[PDB]
Amino acid sequence: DSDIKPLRMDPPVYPRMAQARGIEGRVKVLFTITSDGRIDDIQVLESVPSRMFDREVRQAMAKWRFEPRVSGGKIVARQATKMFFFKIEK
Amino acid sequence: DSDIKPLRMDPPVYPRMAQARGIEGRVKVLFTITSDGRIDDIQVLESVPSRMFDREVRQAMAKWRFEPRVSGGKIVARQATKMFFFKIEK
Amino acid sequence: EQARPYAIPAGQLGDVLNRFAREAGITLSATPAQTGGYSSQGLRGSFTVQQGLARLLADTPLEAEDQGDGSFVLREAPDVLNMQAVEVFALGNDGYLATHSQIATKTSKPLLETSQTVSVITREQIDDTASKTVQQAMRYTPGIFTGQVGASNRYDYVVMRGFADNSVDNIYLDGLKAMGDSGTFSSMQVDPYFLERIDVLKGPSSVLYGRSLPGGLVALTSKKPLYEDYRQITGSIGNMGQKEMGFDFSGPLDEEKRIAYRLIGLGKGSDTQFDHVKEERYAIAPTLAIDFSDDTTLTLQGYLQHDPNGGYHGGVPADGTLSHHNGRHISREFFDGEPSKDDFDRTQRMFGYQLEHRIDDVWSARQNFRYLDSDVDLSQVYAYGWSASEPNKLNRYFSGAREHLQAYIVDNMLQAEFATGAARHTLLTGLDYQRRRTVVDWRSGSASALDAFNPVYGDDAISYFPDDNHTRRLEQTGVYLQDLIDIDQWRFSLGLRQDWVSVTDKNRSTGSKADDDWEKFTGRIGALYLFDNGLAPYVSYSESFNPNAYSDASGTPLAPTEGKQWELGLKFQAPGSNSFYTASLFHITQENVASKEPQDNFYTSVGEVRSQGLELEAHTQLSDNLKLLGSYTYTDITYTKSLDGNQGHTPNQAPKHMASLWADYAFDAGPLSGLSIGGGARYVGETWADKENTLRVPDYTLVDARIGYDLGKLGLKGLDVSLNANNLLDKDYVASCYSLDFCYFGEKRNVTATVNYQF
Amino acid sequence: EQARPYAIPAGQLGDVLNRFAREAGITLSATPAQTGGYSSQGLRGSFTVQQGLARLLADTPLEAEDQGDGSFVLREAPAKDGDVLNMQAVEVFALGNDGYLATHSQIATKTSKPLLETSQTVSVITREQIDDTASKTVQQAMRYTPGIFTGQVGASNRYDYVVMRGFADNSVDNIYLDGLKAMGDSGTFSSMQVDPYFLERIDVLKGPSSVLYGRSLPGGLVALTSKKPLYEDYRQITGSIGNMGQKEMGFDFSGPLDEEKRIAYRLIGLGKGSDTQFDHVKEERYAIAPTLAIDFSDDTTLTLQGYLQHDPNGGYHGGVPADGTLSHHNGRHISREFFDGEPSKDDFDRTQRMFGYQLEHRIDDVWSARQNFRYLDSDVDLSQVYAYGWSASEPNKLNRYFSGAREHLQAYIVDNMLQAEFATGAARHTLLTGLDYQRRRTVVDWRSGSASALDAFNPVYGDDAISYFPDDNHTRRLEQTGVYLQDLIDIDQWRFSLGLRQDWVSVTDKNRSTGSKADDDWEKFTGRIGALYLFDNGLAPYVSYSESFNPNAYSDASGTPLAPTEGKQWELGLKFQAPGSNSFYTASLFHITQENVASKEPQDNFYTSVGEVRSQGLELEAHTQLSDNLKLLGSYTYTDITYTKSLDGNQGHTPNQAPKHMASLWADYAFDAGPLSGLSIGGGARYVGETWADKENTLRVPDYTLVDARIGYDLGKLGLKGLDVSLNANNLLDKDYVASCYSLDFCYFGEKRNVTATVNYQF
Repeated sequence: DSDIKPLRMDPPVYPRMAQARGIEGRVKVLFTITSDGRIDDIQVLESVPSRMFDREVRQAMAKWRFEPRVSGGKIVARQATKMFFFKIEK
Repeated sequence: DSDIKPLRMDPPVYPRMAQARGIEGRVKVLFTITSDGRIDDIQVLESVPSRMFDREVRQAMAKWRFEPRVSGGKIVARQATKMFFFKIEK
Repeated sequence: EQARPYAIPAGQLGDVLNRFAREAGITLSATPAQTGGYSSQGLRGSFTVQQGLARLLADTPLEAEDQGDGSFVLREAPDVLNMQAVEVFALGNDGYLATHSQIATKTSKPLLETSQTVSVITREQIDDTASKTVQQAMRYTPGIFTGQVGASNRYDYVVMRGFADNSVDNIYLDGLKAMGDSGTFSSMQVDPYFLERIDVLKGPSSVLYGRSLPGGLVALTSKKPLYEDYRQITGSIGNMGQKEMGFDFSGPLDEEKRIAYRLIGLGKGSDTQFDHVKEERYAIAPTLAIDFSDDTTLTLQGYLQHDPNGGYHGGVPADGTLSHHNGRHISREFFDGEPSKDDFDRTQRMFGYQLEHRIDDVWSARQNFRYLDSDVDLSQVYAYGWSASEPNKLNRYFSGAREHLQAYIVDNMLQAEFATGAARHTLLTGLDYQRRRTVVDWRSGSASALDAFNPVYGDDAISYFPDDNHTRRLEQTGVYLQDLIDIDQWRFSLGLRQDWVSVTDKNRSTGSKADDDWEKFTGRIGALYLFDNGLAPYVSYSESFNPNAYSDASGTPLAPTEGKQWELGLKFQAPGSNSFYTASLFHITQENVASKEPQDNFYTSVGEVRSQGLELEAHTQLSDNLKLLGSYTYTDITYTKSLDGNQGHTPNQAPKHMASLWADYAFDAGPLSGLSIGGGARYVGETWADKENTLRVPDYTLVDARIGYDLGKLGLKGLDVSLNANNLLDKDYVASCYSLDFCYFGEKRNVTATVNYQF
Repeated sequence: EQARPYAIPAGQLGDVLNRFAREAGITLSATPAQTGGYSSQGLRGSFTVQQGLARLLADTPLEAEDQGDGSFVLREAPAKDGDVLNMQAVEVFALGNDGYLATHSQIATKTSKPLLETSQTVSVITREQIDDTASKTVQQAMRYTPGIFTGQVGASNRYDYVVMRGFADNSVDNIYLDGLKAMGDSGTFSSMQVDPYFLERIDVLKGPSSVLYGRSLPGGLVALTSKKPLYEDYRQITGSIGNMGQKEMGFDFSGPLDEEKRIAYRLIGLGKGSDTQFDHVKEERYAIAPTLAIDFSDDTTLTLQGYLQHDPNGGYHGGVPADGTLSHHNGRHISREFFDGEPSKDDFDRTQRMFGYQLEHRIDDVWSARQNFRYLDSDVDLSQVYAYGWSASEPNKLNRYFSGAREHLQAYIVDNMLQAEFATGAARHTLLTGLDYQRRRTVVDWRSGSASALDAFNPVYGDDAISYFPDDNHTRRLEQTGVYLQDLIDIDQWRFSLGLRQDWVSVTDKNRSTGSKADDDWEKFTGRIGALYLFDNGLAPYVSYSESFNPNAYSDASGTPLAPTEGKQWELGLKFQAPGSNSFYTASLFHITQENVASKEPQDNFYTSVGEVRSQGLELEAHTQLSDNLKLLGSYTYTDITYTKSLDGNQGHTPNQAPKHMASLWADYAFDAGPLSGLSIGGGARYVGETWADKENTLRVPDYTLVDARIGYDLGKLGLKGLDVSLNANNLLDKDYVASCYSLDFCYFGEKRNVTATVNYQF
């Protein structure tokens, strides 16, 4: 019948000491979008620079909310993958 | 307690013999996203070059689908505006 | 706690949020996803940080939260919602290369998948190589010989695969035959300045195109209207008193952009390399496109053109150019005719229309129509061999003509595109009709002999032989059919035609009318294969049927010329490179060919002539700057059935070997940005001078060069300048001969400088 | 139905879908929105359109429609069961973090405030400025700054003489590095020099700045701010070749050390040489400077710094009589390449060695701590035969004398600052207390004499015989402790400024040769008050009243030590910057009085106090961004300075080496026009007024204007990316001129033309 439909998915906030000393990088993160609409079982696959951005990516994802997957007649979980790039403008 | 949340918002098709001649344009459009969650009462406010893209835009919008707006816990209709820009690559 | 006063412009909200962020000394953490479509406002003094943010995203559903250290982030919020705007783009659709032609097949199809040898010459080429005639634009294209009457620009002569007879009636303009009467002097010219493409179909094409010859056809492509305001003015000054001014306006008329015009116009001249000679022209081409409903579109077109002067079109003996006469050479200037009696005034009026209609997703009709009205005036004195009595004077004769022509032609095509499960068909069916009336009044006579070195002009006296006036009509109607079947990596081409023709000539000054009819089935079977390589080999067996309107010296008229070509071929485009290679290997056999000899007022028919050879063609865009072009032709042609006495011999003006390279570097960086340097060499092998294989016209290599500079870079936008030199090395040479009394010089160095203004 | 072969490489799916739509000859309508964070990894096979499109968009939730011939649209298919879903990526940007101008100073207020709101005249010289102006010493870098007279010893590059608001006495110890005083010893030869290669900025605090930077002069100070480490790998190699034997390679690598980027290094190196304008002289240096920063938690960072420098050759430091340079001596001139000394008995070998850290710890939302520490160790060696007026018997020869030295210096300094940022309703605070402390110990073995006399034009060298006096050996100690307190209050459109300091100093000098010693202790309370009014406009007047206290360790002709120098200054000011606009204008009006300036004549090993000197004048500075490529620097300096108590019969007179009038303009514009992209032409002229030559004001030194020029070109555009080149020339018109004079017997030549062709290489 359907898939994941995002409802709240506000983005994460650049770390304070990252803008200062313009740093930049990325997080790749594997996760689950529970039948219950919420994010779960977050696994980080890439982190450049290591474990720097993770904690905001996690805290942002907390708040996220979705219409869950429908698979003909029972609502189902969904495994997903997403990439965050952090950047500095000018 | 909520807003519009789009669920299928697939874009309009560049009309042929418009892209053949390499014509760009734009439509501005005022419309309603009903309780129903569908689009209705499509009023086309700017249309450059006149009457070119409108048909494609109306057709696309009529396939769009949303979570309707909720206000003090009752599904409520809601008025909206959007701009489309038609361009040619490269 | 307290506010600052800001001063901020407007623009894609991203930037305005940035300026604000910088100037407020905070940090907004946000994504292009969320500031995207928004595009706006400004900031107008006297805000806390927050309230500024609020007032910036006031008209959007954004809002920015957080604190602690001027760390903010964008989010969402709650009359009328302003959704992000959208940018929908049309993805889909090069330099000297075209991979695509509509002409070969009457339907759009890439060359990789088309089973017939085909070249395309682009605008860019024509203008980079400074080709000033259709004939000259093919100087770099294989299996075509240019220099046939040498420097003469009065007619476009085009020698396909060593077939140099019948060579003027070969040019089609938007897929309709020109409609001049090549049996008179009233043959038409098209100016390059009006063209987008030249497509050259080597080998028989009679199935789609009606009076096609078996060596092939050249197809010109008119340059239609644009749907946004384009305006270009050009000007050009060069040696040999060359002077040219043109303009090319186009655009849409209405607000719905369903109507558009184009207006191309030029005047130009040249004093040639010949003494007392003038070339001079004025032309105007309005075009008007008008969409009727949403599936029927109409294009009205005109081409008025008036040449009050016809350059030089004459020739002199091989005895004095290839050989020394006494001890002298005839100059490669040299005029052979009284300037008092030298007049060539062609006027071409062409109106027509192009009607496209869509019927289903399957069917579609097309109708192309054109009306021709022309008028040619000739006076010309000419040199035929040496005086029997005065030994350094050429004898001379006269040919004069008033001739009015009118002709029309039309082509109705009905095109069904379907499937048969396995395959994909693209099936064509047509009916085409043409008719042409030429009324001529011609006179000949003899004239005074002339010193071939040190001539004295005056003696425009002519002793007129009695007048030969005629009225020639020709009518032709054909029906055709062509399926293009496509399964997997295979493409097949099937094609059938049935021509019916009728030709007369009432000899108004004698009485004699000849009056004949002919009929003929023709067709095309042809299969190709496309390897994942990018490699596409093919065979083709093609036929041609060309009805002719000439007479014998014995009185009786010439039968239609016939043609059978087998060709084996190999095309290669490495998976989307900017390169293409073709290698073609062919075997044409024309029965009944039709020569002239420029001294007679009559044709000779032949009986079969056979041609075979090889063409390698290359275009390669070796980088973002350098483009390259090259060819080698090998031709082996022979009179296999004739009674001139020359059976077994080789035709004249047909080189065995031909080769051409051209390159254009364009600098796009550095000190030298906007600069372009280009050049090429052309090589023509040895040719014969006579059909007895008696005497050889020696081979020649020509160099061409090109410097070019976009003055955009300096500051004046839409403006460039270019300097061209063709035959850079000013070679003095005989290009070819038609016979031992008629040899022609090549164009001496042609330098030209051009100025351009665009939009 | 049927397939053709494709080969499309990989990239932001847009591209790859475009190349595809092209090679299939369909059209395909899509939007960035939908093709955003999708990567593509593209086709190479034979395929059937649909099949190729499908294949292309197989790792995404997209699908391509068709709708008849050509056409095609990106709708979002449902749902491709497969396994894992590939959500669109996302870019999260941080928002809000040109050249010769800088609108903020961290040094001026010991905390980062804009200059429009800082109530004291501060100039900034950027790295870019230094490199464009081809400034080869600190002294030189201020050649275009107003307030500052650069020509104090002319062409000498042994030391950085920096004359602020005409107070040209006592001018060597004006230099602070990363906010701590140098810690040289102005009383000896052991005075340190910082190479500009290692700097990011130079902030100039004019006028009394003692409150925050202890032991500073009333003229103000010059603050070096060194390059620090970067958290993105960056690499650089510099090479330069120039006239006067000039030779120089240096490198600059910075980068992160671990993968969590909690650590970064910066290694800067440099080797340079020059045989100066002067006969038989050399200037040679090597230095290395390693910087390394380590974050301890989320609250704390610690930086380790080192700066090791060797000057095996000392350049030139000498002068010649005014008779023969500003006059004509028995009918010729002394050249600008005249030697003076004797090779093989003339050298200055200096070794500087600096180790230190910077601790920065955020205590909470309001409070913070910073701790800056530097140890210095130094070894100077000197012999210098020199000229001192004309010979009493041979007529064209100069009398000459000798000064030899051996000096071990050792000193350290520290500054602890505790900072509170709170509010008081409408009052915005930034309250700062500190306590700072310096120990310095100089052991000096001096030695001195009379040399042979020397012909001033056609000299014959080789008589390095010397008749010595007794050696003079001392051991010199200075200790200073400060407690200070500075609040910056910011209500509505006002910016107040309020400072309070208490210095305690102590100086001793054992003359180890005599045995006898001079132990002395001093205390003083210093403060400032500054009110600035800022208009929405961009404009800001202000008034400042500020004080200065500077202990001196010097001695009389008799040995009776010199008292500290003191200063009071009233300044009236006007800064203006239009909101947005990249220009900044300041006009400043000042009256400064010093008590006890310590003077010193060359010939002498003693100083003299001067009862009082006063300077009043005006400073106009203007940096403008005249367009997208043209930028400008311009300044005017009016300076009226006078001895107002003096017991030498020069009371009322004006001090020498102080120019009344000086102005300078400098521009540089850099193209992106196709013909000339990356090319830049720049230049400027520099004017200096008359100077006196004389405390007794008898001779005057002519004024002078000098021209400077540069061409620069990014060879990156011409293809060799990262590489760039550069040709400069300083004093392009090659003037031959006397820059200043210390006295009548010591006048110094200005540098001749200095051409310098330079090459770079980035990352």
